Formats: sequence, structure tokens, C-alpha cells
Amino acid sequence: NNPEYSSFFGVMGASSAMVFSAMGAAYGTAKSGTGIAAMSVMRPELIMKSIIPVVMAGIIAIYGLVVAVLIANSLTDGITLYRSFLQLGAGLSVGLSGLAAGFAIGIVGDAGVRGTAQQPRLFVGMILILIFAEVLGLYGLIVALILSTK
Amino acid sequence: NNPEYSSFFGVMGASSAMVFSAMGAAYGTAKSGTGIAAMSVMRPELIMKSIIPVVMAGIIAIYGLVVAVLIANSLTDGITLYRSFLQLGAGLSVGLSGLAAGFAIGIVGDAGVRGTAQQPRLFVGMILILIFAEVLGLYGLIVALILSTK
Amino acid sequence: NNPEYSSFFGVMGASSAMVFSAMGAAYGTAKSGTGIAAMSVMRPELIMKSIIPVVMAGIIAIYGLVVAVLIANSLTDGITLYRSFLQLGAGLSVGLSGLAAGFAIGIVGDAGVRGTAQQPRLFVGMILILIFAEVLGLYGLIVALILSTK
Amino acid sequence: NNPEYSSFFGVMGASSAMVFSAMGAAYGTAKSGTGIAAMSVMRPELIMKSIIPVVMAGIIAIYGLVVAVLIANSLTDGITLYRSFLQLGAGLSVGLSGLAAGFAIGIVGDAGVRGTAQQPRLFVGMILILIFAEVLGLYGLIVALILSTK
Amino acid sequence: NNPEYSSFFGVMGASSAMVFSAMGAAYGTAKSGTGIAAMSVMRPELIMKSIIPVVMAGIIAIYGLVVAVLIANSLTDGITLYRSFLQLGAGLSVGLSGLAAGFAIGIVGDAGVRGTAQQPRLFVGMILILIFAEVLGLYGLIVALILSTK
Amino acid sequence: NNPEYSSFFGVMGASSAMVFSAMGAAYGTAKSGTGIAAMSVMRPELIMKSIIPVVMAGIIAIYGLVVAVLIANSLTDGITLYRSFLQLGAGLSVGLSGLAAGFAIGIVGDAGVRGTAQQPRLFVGMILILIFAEVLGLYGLIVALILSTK
Amino acid sequence: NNPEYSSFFGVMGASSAMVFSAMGAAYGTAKSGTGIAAMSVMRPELIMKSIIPVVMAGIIAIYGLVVAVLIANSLTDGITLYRSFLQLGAGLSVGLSGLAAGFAIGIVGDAGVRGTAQQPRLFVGMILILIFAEVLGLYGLIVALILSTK
Amino acid sequence: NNPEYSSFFGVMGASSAMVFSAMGAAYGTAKSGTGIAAMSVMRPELIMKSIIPVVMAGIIAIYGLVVAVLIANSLTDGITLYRSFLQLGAGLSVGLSGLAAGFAIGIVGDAGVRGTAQQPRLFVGMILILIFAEVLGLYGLIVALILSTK
Amino acid sequence: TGLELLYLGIFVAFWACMIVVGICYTIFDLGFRFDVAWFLTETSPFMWSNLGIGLAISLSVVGAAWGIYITGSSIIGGGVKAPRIKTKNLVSIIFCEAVAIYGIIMAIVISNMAEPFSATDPKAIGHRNYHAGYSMFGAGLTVGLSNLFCGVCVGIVGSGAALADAQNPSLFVKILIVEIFGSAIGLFGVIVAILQTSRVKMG
Amino acid sequence: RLWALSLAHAQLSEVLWTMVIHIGLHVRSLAGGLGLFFIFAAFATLTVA
Amino acid sequence: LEYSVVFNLVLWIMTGLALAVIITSYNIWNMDPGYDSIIYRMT
Amino acid sequence: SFHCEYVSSLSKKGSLLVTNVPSLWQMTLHNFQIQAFNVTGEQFSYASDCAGFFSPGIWMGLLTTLFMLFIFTYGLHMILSLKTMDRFDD
Amino acid sequence: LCCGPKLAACGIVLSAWGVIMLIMLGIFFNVHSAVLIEDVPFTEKDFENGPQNIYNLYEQVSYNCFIAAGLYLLLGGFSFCQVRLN
Amino acid sequence: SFFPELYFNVDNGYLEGLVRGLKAGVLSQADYLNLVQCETLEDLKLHLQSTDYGNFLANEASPLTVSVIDDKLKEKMVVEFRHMRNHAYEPLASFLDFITYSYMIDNVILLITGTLHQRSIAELVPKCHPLGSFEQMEAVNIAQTPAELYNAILVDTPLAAFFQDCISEQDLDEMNIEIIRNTLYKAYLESFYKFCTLLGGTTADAMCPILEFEADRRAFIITINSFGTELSKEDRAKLFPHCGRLYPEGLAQLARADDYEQVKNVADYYPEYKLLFEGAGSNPGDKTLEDRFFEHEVKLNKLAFLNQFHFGVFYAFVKLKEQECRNIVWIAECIAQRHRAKIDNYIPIF
Repeated sequence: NNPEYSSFFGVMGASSAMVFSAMGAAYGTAKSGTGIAAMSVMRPELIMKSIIPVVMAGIIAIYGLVVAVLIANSLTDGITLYRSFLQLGAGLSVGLSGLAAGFAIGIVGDAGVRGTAQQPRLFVGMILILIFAEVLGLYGLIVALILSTK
Repeated sequence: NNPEYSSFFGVMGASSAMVFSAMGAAYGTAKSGTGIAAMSVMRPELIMKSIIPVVMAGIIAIYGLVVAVLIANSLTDGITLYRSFLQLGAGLSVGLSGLAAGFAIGIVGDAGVRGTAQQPRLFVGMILILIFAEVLGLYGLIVALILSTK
Repeated sequence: NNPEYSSFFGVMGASSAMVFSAMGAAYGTAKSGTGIAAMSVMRPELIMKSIIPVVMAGIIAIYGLVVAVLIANSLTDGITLYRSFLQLGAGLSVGLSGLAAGFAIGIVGDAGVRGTAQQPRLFVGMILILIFAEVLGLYGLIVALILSTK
Repeated sequence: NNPEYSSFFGVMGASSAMVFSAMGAAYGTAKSGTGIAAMSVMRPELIMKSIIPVVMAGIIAIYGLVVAVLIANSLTDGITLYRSFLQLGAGLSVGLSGLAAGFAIGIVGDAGVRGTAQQPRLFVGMILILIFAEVLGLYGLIVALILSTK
Repeated sequence: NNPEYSSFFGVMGASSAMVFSAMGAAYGTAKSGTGIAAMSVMRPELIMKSIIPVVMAGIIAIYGLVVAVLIANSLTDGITLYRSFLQLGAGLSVGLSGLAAGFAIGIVGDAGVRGTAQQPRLFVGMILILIFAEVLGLYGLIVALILSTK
Repeated sequence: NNPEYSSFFGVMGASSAMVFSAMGAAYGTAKSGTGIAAMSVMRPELIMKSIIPVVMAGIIAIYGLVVAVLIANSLTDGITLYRSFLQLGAGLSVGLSGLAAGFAIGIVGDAGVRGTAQQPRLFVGMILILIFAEVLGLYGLIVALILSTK
Repeated sequence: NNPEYSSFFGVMGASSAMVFSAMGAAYGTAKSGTGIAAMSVMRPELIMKSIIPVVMAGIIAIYGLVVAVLIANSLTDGITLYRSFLQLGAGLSVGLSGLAAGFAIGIVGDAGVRGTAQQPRLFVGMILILIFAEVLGLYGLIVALILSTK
Repeated sequence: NNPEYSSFFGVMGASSAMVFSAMGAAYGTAKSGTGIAAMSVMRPELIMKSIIPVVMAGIIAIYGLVVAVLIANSLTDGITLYRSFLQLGAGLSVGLSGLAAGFAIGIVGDAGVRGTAQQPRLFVGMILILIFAEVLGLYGLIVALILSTK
Repeated sequence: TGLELLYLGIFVAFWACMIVVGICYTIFDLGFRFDVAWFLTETSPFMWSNLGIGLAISLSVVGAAWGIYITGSSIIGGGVKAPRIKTKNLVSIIFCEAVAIYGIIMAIVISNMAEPFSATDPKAIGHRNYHAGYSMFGAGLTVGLSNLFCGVCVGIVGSGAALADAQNPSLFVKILIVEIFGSAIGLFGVIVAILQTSRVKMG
Repeated sequence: RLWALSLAHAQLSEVLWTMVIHIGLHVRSLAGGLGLFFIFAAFATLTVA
Repeated sequence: LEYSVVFNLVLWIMTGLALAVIITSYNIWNMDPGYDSIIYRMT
Repeated sequence: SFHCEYVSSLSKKGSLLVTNVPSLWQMTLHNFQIQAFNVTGEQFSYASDCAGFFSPGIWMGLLTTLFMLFIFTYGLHMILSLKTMDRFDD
Repeated sequence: LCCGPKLAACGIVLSAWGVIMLIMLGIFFNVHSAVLIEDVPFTEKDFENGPQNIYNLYEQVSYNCFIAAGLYLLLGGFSFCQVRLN
Repeated sequence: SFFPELYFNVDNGYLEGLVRGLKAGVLSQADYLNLVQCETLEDLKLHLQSTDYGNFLANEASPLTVSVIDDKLKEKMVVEFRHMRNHAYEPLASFLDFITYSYMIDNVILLITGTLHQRSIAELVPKCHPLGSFEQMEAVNIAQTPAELYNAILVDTPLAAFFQDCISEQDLDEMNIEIIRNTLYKAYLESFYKFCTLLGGTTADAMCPILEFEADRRAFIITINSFGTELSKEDRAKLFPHCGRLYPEGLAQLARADDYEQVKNVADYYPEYKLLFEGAGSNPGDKTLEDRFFEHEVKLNKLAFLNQFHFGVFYAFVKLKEQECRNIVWIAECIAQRHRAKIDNYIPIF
């Protein structure tokens, strides 16, 4: 008795949970990669220490993947329109939260590695700021899991 | 009885809360991180203190998370369209008010840490301006609670 | 009798009253923050005295909060569509008026504090101009109250 | 039986899977290739090593091709609307994720190759960052396979 | 019987006739006043003779007022849709022609006042060009009057 | 029977015929006026000759007025939809043709005036160019006359 | 049978045939007039010989006029939608083709005259290039005649 | 049987096949004319050789003309929607291909016309790139003929 | 930002109107009017099929010509001082034109799939015909856009390769691999288009 | 232009009466005299301006 | 019954006219003021 | 309920009624409104109707015109962004 | 008290204008002149039995205008005194 | 990312290739080793004739002079740049004009110095650097009037916007010509940086570092040179361009600086400047900080060619070929004065 077009919203839930987390992580890896290279032309020994922002950006894509896999496993042909809306909400709330966290990680990582070449003391501050940025994707994940496992 | 598209506005309430509060917190964190990275070159000992703007940016994401979890817990299959509109209003309030708060905190923190590199007495003024910029997120949270628990 | 979509305009009035007012206050506080920080490099003693633009920006968010709480409390299930339109109008009248007042307060705060750094005689003039920028948000509040209570 | 228009969304799933993955691969190859060409005059011996970002960009097109072939093979004229949505979801979740991976790969390849031309030791760090950027395409592929084979 | 929404287009004719004429006059006054302000610093005694462009700009607002008042006094509840269209057409024909005349007056007045600062003989030609610019708003008024009284 | 909404296209034909001709004449007058003003600083003798571009621009406004008057005079409530479309076509054909003619007049008038200050021989060619730029308004007028009186 | 609104496309065909031809010719005249004004300062004797680009920019308007007059004389009241579409097609094929030809004439005329100021031998080449840019309007005229007389 | 409006799509095919080809050819002629004008002043004897890209732009225009004439002669009154959409397909096939080919001819012709002046050996290279840039319009014409004669 | 303001204003106004309209339809229970089924079903299959063919060829040519001028500008500029460029760096042009060749081949293949119906009630048109229309549109978009991006990419890489060759003759044969990798994307698009239209038959 | 300016002047005088001194005239209480004093100060200044 | 046709005619004609007015007014508004030959003294 | 101006067999009036075989009858129902299910007393329920914002023909036309407008805007962007040299060689 | 001569001159001119105009306005209201009906503060229930009910309010507004004129006369006297000091 | 690869080559592809062709001709390290070993200026001419320069010097008189060689090299650079400028389009044309403004800012100082010393401008024009020559005739027949020259500059020269830092012709008479030159250069450099950032894309990302280094070296060297002069700290601080990475608090600590050790302390906070200062021994017989800054500038310009679609390559080429002209002039000076011991001090390019 449910609409056959109900599953469209759940499909977009999974699609957003992956696409937007991937875009956020791509930006976080790209800005951080340009920063790491422009830093490494002068201070090669800081490469592996400065790879941290890239990893924290990748964790955003992992959040997106976990939520997208959860939504995908939750999809069915008879899924109620309510559940489909829940899954679209979870998908957006993880994907765009990860997008924001990825922008923050990208800018912070670029600036932080560039500075850490100039000021070694800045490393811990950069790491703390990056943890704060990552926690935004984590909050997106928590909301998405609540919605998708109602 | 109640319309099936009622839950859509509730899930947009939750996702809007989280997404927009996370974007505000991300902008604040990114601007504050750029500011800290620029300041730390001349004045390394200020990196730890200068993370206060990042903390008050993260608190905006915490507001958004709280409202999002309230809405997510309040969602149920047959919620009245009126209740769904209330949750949408709470989500928009908290999320976009926190977005504005994040914009203000980002600009204020960037400028304030850059100034505090030069004139240490600017720090107290920066903290007060940050508190003023941050209570905007708190007003968003108050309106969101009043709407969401109504 | 009343269409069941009647409360959408009430919730959007509340959310507008808060969101737009908070955006205005955030811009005001951001511009005043940049101005204050830039001035404070050379004139540190003015840091606290120069917080007034930020306060008059926060007052705008307080107008928004008052109107938004009024609408949120005055918003029942069977709200007449006419009264819901009244509340939407009140929300817009306070929110966008606060946005205008916040832009004016921000620009005047930046200009006035930067001038005060150079010419101490400008403080009273700046405060007068800020009061004139603030009475705009006050007019918005008055019209919003008239509409909400009508 | 199933609706007339159902296959439309599956067709668009295939089209997105290939178009967006081609966009990502094309951007990755073009950006990394202009970087490589500009580098080569300064450092002719590094070209065969610098090809790696180009191969990583091509792998995004391979992901897109795999998902698109799966969709085009499974997509019959009268598939159920639910499967059609699933295939659109897989198409987007591979195509736009691979677009993000392609952008990350292009930016990282350009910057890293230009840096490696100046500092050989950046090569391994560039490989790691490229792996983290390309794995986003793999996450898109995983979500796409799950959706399309569900 | 005539439709209920008929008065909308007549009311929009009135409001447009006033609004766009006011915009044209505002632009004309703004540019002409900037020209006078720049002219004064060097040639004080020309300040009064150089207010003429502001006056010719105000003519356009007066024309908008004439048409707006005429339409407003012609409005009725049972206004036929044909008369509503005539009033809308007249309102736009005066409002936007006055806007164009205001652009012409503003630009010609700014340039001409600045020039007359440097060469007094320009004044007559400047007046002639301003007359040619204002007769555009006059033509708009003529068209609006013919439409409205028809 | 003829539809009640038929007269909308006729009133827009008149309003367009006047509005766009007025915009073209305004551009032509404004740019030629700035050109005359700049020229007059050195060569005051040439103001009354160089005014000709402005006369050419004004003739476009007269074309617009004539077509608008024809349309407005031909309007009625029962105006058959065919005649209404004919009048809209006449209005556009003269309004936008006059717009283009006025833009050409403005550009060539400014260039020709400034050149004539430097080289008096340019005046006759400026007259020819203005005529070629202005007969575009005449062609638009001819087409509008045919369509409107048809 | 021949729906009441059928004439709209034919009337828009006439309006396009005139408006876009007029805009092409106006751009050609404007650009070539600027070129001629710049050239005439140093090489007065070339002005009358160099008006050819303006003539060929004008001829585009004669093409547009011919097609517009033919369409306007080929409009009955109950015109079949087929013929109304044919006349819209002729109008576009001539108007936009004339617009392209006018852009070509303008660019080529400006460059060619400002070059012929430097090198006399460029004149015949400029005439050939102007002929090639001109025959685009002629091709538009051919297609428009076929469509409009069909 | 067939819908009244079926001829619109074939008409748009003809008008597009002419308009877009004219725009491509106009861009090609304008760019090549700028190149030739710049080239002539230093090396006068190359004008007639360098006029070749203009010839190829004219050829693009002729491709457009052939397709447009074919469609126009094919447009009957009772044209089935199938034939009409075939002709729309041909119209786009020739128009957009000719647009892109004209752009390529323009750019490569500008570059090569300039280059031949400094390095005469580049003449054959320019011609060889241009024939490849023009066989693209030829390809579009082939597909357009096949579609419009299907 | 002149023309980009017009573009952005149109885009933002359109999508604000879409958000408001979607909210209004959903809220007023008028969702039953927003028949995407009716749209996709009444919009004739011929429209989708012929848009597919037209784009299949035209976007491929917009790719080929785009890459051709991107790389030809560099070929000519570098050839001013290094004339050896002209003969060797023509391979980039060949790779850009192969994209338009994919375009024509697939446009002809897709146009071979169109047939008349003589049926206008959607039940009579049927799943097979609607699928034929949508799949030809999908093949057109796939091949056309994949080829557009592939041509632009190969053009960029070919320009880079020509400039590199300007300064070291031995460099070309090694940068050509990047152009090959870029060119493979057009082949992938062609494969996907073929598979999309593998089981299509209008009638 | 004569009529245009005449209408502008007439309507501006009408508004400046009916929303300044009409305020003090259309009040029930006898303090309306002092209200008129102040409102008339405002009326005079605005009319002159 | 003609609602589709009249709605689209009005909507798209008015969109075209509005865009034309906005673009023309933008060009006039941001017209090069021409007194740049005077500016350098005033600045 | 369903409302529709002119549910009639005449081509001049929408031809909502139709026959494949020629017939002797013709019919016209100006402002035809009907409701046969979920009826409530003497009142028609809210009214759906044929008169919509868009129709199939208008949709086909609008989408074809949108594609053509994208192509024309691309071409016009390229043509407008043409430029001419400001200087010439000696 | 003291004030600038220009302020005092403005005060006396304003007082003269106010006195003349408001005396005339009070006269015209006490006359029950029709052209000033819209400014009378009457209510919709005052139209029942005859014009007297509204004549009374006309008188009231006339008294208000006379009071305002008296205030302006006192202001004029004070401004004349100020001018004399200056 | 601004995707310049899509639309750069539409208008700037030909010159993009041509300028790189020109760069391919700048002398290599091996070419400099060839020039180093010449016995005479004629021998230098012959060894140079095999390079891109070819027979540029063959038309001059038999007794070659290093002044003549310098003039010919400058003439060649000017010819090439003027060709590119004549073939440039609006945005690239504006960028090239910004490059020329730098030389205009020195020619204008020549003009004002001549005018305040009451000399005919016709005698000054020949001494102007051709890249920034005043074509405008408003700057001719000045009658030796500073007000006339100042109005001519404001009304008919691009430097009108830069002179707005000054306000009056009286400033020309009062301020030292070096302060005028450096204030104009600060204004020009900041305007150039803003222009490059507004261009954005690869142009910004590849050019802004060069101008930032220009600002930082300006700050360092102005500070180091100002010690033994009347120039006050308060006026010195105005000369620092605010684009460089020193801008907040670095320029401030320099304005507060009163010794070379304090300038070096400011430099210590930046790794890319710490290295230059440590390497610049500055004692007699070895590299000075000027030499180290020239080397770093050459490195920065060389890096501009690693990016493809951007204007920065034209600026990099102009400065690199200027460095190459100065290198050849230096080698000629060493050959003429027989100061072979220090002939290696040329800055190698590529």
C-alpha cells in the first residue's frame, strides 16, 4: 500500500551520504596535498608528520561510506515513505556535515602544515584544530545513525 | 490520517540543524585556524590560548547536534504536519543562526588572534566579542527548543 | 475548517525572525570585530570602550529572539491561516529589519572605531550614528509586535 | 506490471556513472598532465614516475565503466521502478564520488609532481596522498555495487 | 462577472509607476550630487547653478507620483481586467521610462557639472542634454496618460 | 468572443515600445553627453555641433512614443488576440530596435565627438555613422507601423 | 482548427527578424565607428574610404527589414500553427544570423580600419573579410525566405 | 492524426542549423580577421595567404546553410512528429558542431596567421590543423544529412 | 563578473522557484499534480532519441574542436621558435579528432535505432518504445559528454606536450602516454553507449 | 510640467497637513492644544523645508 | 482550457522583458562614466 | 472531483471526447464537473482539472528551446568575449 | 535665560506664524466650517440625532487651536524679549 | 581552482608558447662557462653569436664597448617585449602594462629630477628606459615647470593612481627623490599584487609568491640601507610594501629595528629568509645579501615556468632575461677590466 516511488528518497540518502562525504574528503585531501608539497620542497622530513590532515579528511569519506552502506542495506522495494525520508535525512546530515568538516580540515591542514614548516610549535595546535574539524563529521555521523536506525 | 509527507519536513529539520550548524562551526574553525597559523610564526606561545575561537565554533555544532537529536527522537510515523513544521522551524533556526554565529566567530577569531600577535591586551576584547558572536547560536538553540518541544 | 498547512507560515515566521536577525547581528559583530582588532594594535586602551558596536549588534539578535519566542508560543495546531500570515509577516519585519540594522551597525562600527583610533572626538558621533542604525531594528520589532498581536 | 517510464532512471544511472567518472578522470589526467609536461623540461628523468597520478585518474574512469556496464546489463525495458532508482543511485554514487576523487587526484598530482621535480623525497608522500584521494573512487564504487546488485 | 484578482495589476501599475520613477530620481540625484560635491572643492560659486540636474531628476519622481496617484484614484473593486492591464501598462511605461531618464540625467549631470567646473561655457550644452534626457520621462508620462485615460 | 487576457499583450506592446526606446535614447544621450562634456573642457566651440548625437538619440525616443501611441490608441477590451499579438510585435520591434540604435548612437557619438575635438575632419563621417546607426530605429519603426496598423 | 493563439509565433518571427538584425547592425556600426574615430585622428584622408564596414553593418538591417516586412505582410488572422512556426523560424534564422554577422562586421571593421591606418595594403583584405562576414546575413536571409515563403 | 504543433521542432531544426552555424562562422571570421589585421602591418604580403581561415569559417556557414535548406524543403504541414524530431536532431547536429568548429578555426587561424609572419614554415602546419578543425563541421553535416533524410 | 552574474541570477532564481514550488505542492496536498510519470510518458520518445543523437555528435565535436584549439595554439606558438613542433605534435590533433570520429560513429549507430510508431496512447507506445527513447538519450549524453571531457583533457595534455617539445625534442614520446590515458575515456564512453543501446528497438 | 508640479505640490501639502496637524486636531482631549503647539512647530518646519 | 498556453505566454514574455530591462539598465548603470578625463584631478 | 472547461467532441473545444469511427453524434459540456467516488453529500470535493501550467506539447517545446538557449548562450558568451588588439606593430 | 539672536529671530517669526494660523484655524472650527470635517475627532455613533453632537466637538477642537495660539503668543513674547536682550 | 586550462589558450595561447620559446634561448650554465673563458670582447661576441643572441652585436663598430653591449642587449629585450605587448589582449595586455609601470616609475623620477633641477625634458627622454617610455605628448614641452610635469603625469600617465599616495607637486620639491621613487614603487607593487590576486587561478598562485618576495626583499634591504641616513623610522615604515609574508609584525619589528643583527633576527623567523641571511657572508670577497636575494629571485622566476596556463611566465621571462643581460654585462666588464678572479659571480639561469 506504499508508493513505489518511496525508495527514491532512500536511494538519494545513500547517494548523498557517499557523494558529499567524498567531495568533502576530496577537498580536504587536495588543499592538504598542495600544502604538504609546497612545504616539502623545503622541509622534507615533515612530510609524514604533515600527512595527518589527509588521513582525517579520508575519515570523513569513511563516515560517508558507513552511512551509505547502512542506508543501502536498509533499502527495500516496500520501504515506507517515512523510512525513505529518514534515510534521505541521514544521508544529507552525514554528507553535508562531512563536506563542512572536509572544508575545515582542508583549510586548516593547508595553513597548519605551511606554518609548521616555519614554526614547529604549531603542530599540536594544528592537530587540535583538525580534531575539532573532524568532530563535525563525527556529529554528522551520529545524527545520520540515529535517523537511519530509528 | 496525517499526510505521509509530514515526516519530510521533520527530517529536513534534523538534517538542516546538523548540516548548517556544522557548516557554521567549520567556517569558524577554518578562519580561526588560518588566523592561528599566521599568528604563530612570530608568537608561538599563543597557539594554545588562540584555540578559544575554535572551541566556541565547535559549541555551535554542539547546539546543532542537540537540536538534531531532539528532532530525530521526536520523529515518528504519524506525526502531525504541524509537528513536522515545528521541527523544520527549529532546525532552520538552530542551523542558520549557528551558521551566522560561525561566520561571526570565524571573522572575529581570525582578526583577533592576528591582532593579539601584536597587542596582547586585545585578547580579552576578542574573547568578549566572541561571546557576543556566540550567543547568537544560543538564541538559535533557545528558539529551536521552544519550537521542537512544543 | 483551517487548512492543516496553516502552521507552516507560523514556523517560517519564527525561523525568519531568528535566522535573519542573527545574520544581521553576526555581520555587525564581525565587522565590529575586525574594526576593533585593527584599531587595538595602536590604541589598546580603546578595546573595552569600543565594544559598543558589538553590543548594539547583539541587541538586534535580542529583538529577533523576542519576536521568535512570541511567534513560537503563539502557534497552535489549528492556527487560522490569516493569523499564520500575520506571524510570518512579523517574523520577516523583525528579521530583515534587524538584518538592515545589523549591516548599518557593522559598517558604522568599523568606520567609527577605526576613526576613533585616530580622532577621539568621533566617539560620540559614532554612538549617535549607531543609535540611528539601531532604531531601524527597533522599528522592525514594533511592526512585528503589531502584526503578531493583531 | 511495471510502469512505462521506469527504465528512465536506470538509463540515467548508467549515463551518470560514465559521464561524471569521465569528468573526474579527464580532469585528473589533464591537470596532472599539464603539471607533468611543465615539469619535464626541468627534470626529464622523472616522467615515468610522475605518470602514476595519471594512472590513478584513469582508475576513476575504470570504476565508472564497471558500474555503468553493470547498470546497462541489468537494465531491461520493464525493470521495477525500485531497481531503476537503485541503479540511478549507484550511478550517481560512483560518478560524483569519482569526480571528487578525480579533482583530488588532479590537484595532488599537479602539486606533488611539481614539488618532486624540486624535491625528490616528496615522491612517497605524494603516492600516499594519491592513494587517499583515489580511494574515494573506490568508496563510490563500493556503494554503487551494493546499490546496483541489491 | 469580472474576476476577483483583477485589481492586482492596477495596483501594481500604481506601485511600479511610483517605485521605478523613485529609483530613476534616486540614481539621478545620487550621481548629480556626487558631481556637485566633487565640483565644489574647486569651484564653490557654481554649487547653486549646478543643482539643476538634481531638480530635473526630481521631475521624474514627480511624474511617477502623478501617474501613481492617477491610477490609485482610478482603481475600483470591480475594475475590469482590461482596465487593470491598461493601468499596469501605463505604470510601467512611466516608471521605466523615468528610470531611463534618471540614468541619463545622473550620468549627464555628473559629467557636465564636473566639466562646467573646468569650463563654464559647457553649462548651456549640459542643460540642453539634461532636457533631452528628461523628455524621455516626459514621453513615458504621455504614454502612461494615454493608456490610463483610455 | 475574445479572451479577457488578450489586452495584456497589447498593453505590454505599448509599454515595451516606450520603455526600450527610452532606454536606448537614454544610453545614447548619456554617453554622448559625457563625450560632449569631456570635449568641452578644451574645445568649447564645438558644443552646439556635437549636440547632434543627442538629437539622434532623442529621435529614437520619438519613434518609441509614436509606436506606443498607435498601440494605445488601437487598444480595446475586446481586442482580438491576433491584434493583441500584432501590437506586442510592433512594440518589441520598435522598442528593441530603438534600443540597439540608441546604443550605437551613444557609442559612435562619444567616439566621434572626442575624435572631432582632435581632428575636425571626422565630423562628416560621424554624421554618416550616426545616420547608419539611427536608421535602425527607422527600420524598427517601419516594421512596428506595419504590424500595428495591420 | 488553427488555434486562436497561433499568430504569436509569426509575430515574434517578424519581431526577431527586425530586432536581432538591428542589434547586429548596431553592434557593427558602433564597433566600426569607434575604430574609424580612432583611425581618423592620424589619417584623415581614410575616413570616407573606411566607411565600408558601417555600410555592411547596415545591410544586415536591410536583410532583417526585408524578412520582417515579408512576415508582416504574410500574417492572416487564422494562420495555421505550421505557418506561424515557419515565420518564427525565418525570423530567427535571419535575425540571429544577422546578429552573428554584425559581431563579425564590428570586430573585423575595427581591426581592419585601425590596421589600414598603419598599412594601406590591408584594405582589400579587410573588404574580403567583411564580405565573408556579411554573407552570413545573406545565408540567414536565404533560409528565412525559404521558410517564410513556404 | 498528428498533433497540430509537430512542425515546430523541424522549424527549430532549420533555424538552429543556420543560426548556430552563422555564430560559429562569425566567431571564426572575427578571430581570423583580428589575426590578419595584426599580422598585416608588419608583413603585408601574407594577407591573401592568411585569409584561408576565413574561407573555412565560410565553409562552416555553408554546411549550416545546406542543412537548413534541406530541412526547410522537408517541412510539410502534416509532418509527423518523428520526422520533425529527426530534423531537430539534424539541426542541432550541424549547428553545434559548426559552432565548435568555427571557434576552433577562429582560434587556430588567429594563432597561425600571427605565427606565419614570424615563422613562414608554420603555414602548412596552420592549414593542416585547420582542415582537421573543419572536418568536424563536415562530420556534423554528415550526421545532419543522415538524420534529415532518414 | 558581468555575464556570470546573469547566469548565476538565472540559476539561483530558478532553483529558489523550484524549492518554493516543491514546498507548495507538497504542503497543499497537490503532489498528485506533479506527475513526473506523465511528463516522462507524454514527452514523445522521439524527443529523447533525437536529442540523444544530436548531442552524441555535437558534444563530441565541441570536445574535439575545443581540444584542437587548446593544443593548436601551443603548437603554433612553440613552432614560431621551434618549427620541428608542427609535424610531430600533430598526434595530439589526431587524438582530438578521433573523439569526433567516435561521435559520428555513435550518432549513426544510435540513429539506426529510431523507427516510427503510429501509436500515441502511452499504453500503446509501450515499455519497449519508451525505453528505446530514454536509452538513446542516455547513450547520446554518455558518448557526447565523455567525449567532450576526453577531448578537452587530451587538448590540455597535448598543449603541455607541445610546449615541452619546444624545449626538449626527446620529451614528446614520453608525454604522449598521458594523452593516450586521456583518450581512453572516450572509448569508455563509447562502450557504455553501446551497452545502453544494446537491447533497443523502436517500432 | 505645470500640472505635474501642481499635483505634486497639492498632494504634498495635503499629506503634510493630514498627517501632522490633523494629528493634533483629531484628538478628544483638551491637552490637544499643547499637542497642537508642538505638532505645529513640526508642521511649520517641515512645510518650510 | 487554454490555461497552459496563456500561462506560458505571460510567464516567458514577462521573463524576457524583465531580463531585457535588467540587462539594459545594468549596462547603463555600469556605463563607463566618461569623465575619467577629469577624474585624476578630482581624486 | 474533476472540472474541465468544454468536455466536448468538437476540435474547436478541446475534443476530450473522441471517436475513431465517424459518428452521427456530437456533444459539448461547458464547464463539465463530475465526481463519482468518495462523494460527500451535495458538495463536490476539491477539484482537479485539465487546465494545467504545462502540457505535453509545451513541455517538448520548452525543453527543445532550453537546449537551444544553452547552445546560443555558449555561442554568445564566446562571441561577446571576443576582443580586438589595442595596438599595432611599427 | 539667554539665547542667540538668530534663535530668537526664528522663535519670533515662528510665533507670529503660529499665532496667526492657529487663531484662524480656531475661528474656522468654531464656525463649524465644512472643509475641516475630517479633522474633527467624532466617532461613528455621533451621527444620530443632528449636527449639534458634532458641533460640540468642532468647538472643542477650536478651543484646542486657541490654546495652541496662546502658547505661541507667549513664545513670541519670550522671543521678542530675547531679541531685546540681544 | 579556476580551470584556466579551459579558456587561457583562447586568447593567450600563442604568446604562451612564444614566450617559452624565448625562454628556451636564455643562456644555459654551459653557455656561461663558454662566455667566461673569452679573451676579448670580440671573442665574447663570437662565442655569443652561437646562442640565441646571434649576430645582434655584429652591426656595431669595431672597438666594442661594454656600454654598447649593454645597450644592444637592452634593445633586444625591449624589441621582444614590445612584440609580445603588441600581440597581447586586454587582460594579458594589462598585465604587461603593469610590468612596464616599474620602469615608468624610474623614468618619472628622472623627469622630476630634471625638472626640479630646471633642465629640458628633451635631454631627459633619451636617458629613459625604453620599456617604460612615455609615449604621451602631454609629458613634452614641459617648460621645466614642476606643476606642469605633475599635472601631465596625473592626466596622461598610468602612474596617476600611484601618485595619489602623494597629494601635491609640493611633495615633489620637498620629498627626496629616492623616497618618491620608493613610495611610488610600493604603491605599484601593491596594485600589482591586488591585480594578480583578482586575476586569480594559476596566475595568482604562481605570481603572488614572486611579488611577496619582492616586498620582503624591499623591506629587508631598505631597512639595512637606511641605518646610515637621515631617513627616520617613521618615514621608513611607510616604504615597506604590505604584500610580503613579513607584513604583520615583521615589518613592525623591522621599523623597530636599528641594527643589521636585529634585521637578521626578524629574518630568522622565516626559513626561506633565514637561509639567505646565513648564506650572505657579506664580508669582503664573497656573496652579499644582494647576491643571495638575486639568486632567490631567479629561483622564484624559474619556478614560474612549472605552471602552464598563467601570465606569470611573461613577468618571469622579463626578469630572467634582465638578469641574463646583467650577467652578460658583468662578464664583459670582467673581461674588459681583466678582473677574472670574480668572473663567476654571475647568477646562473636554468
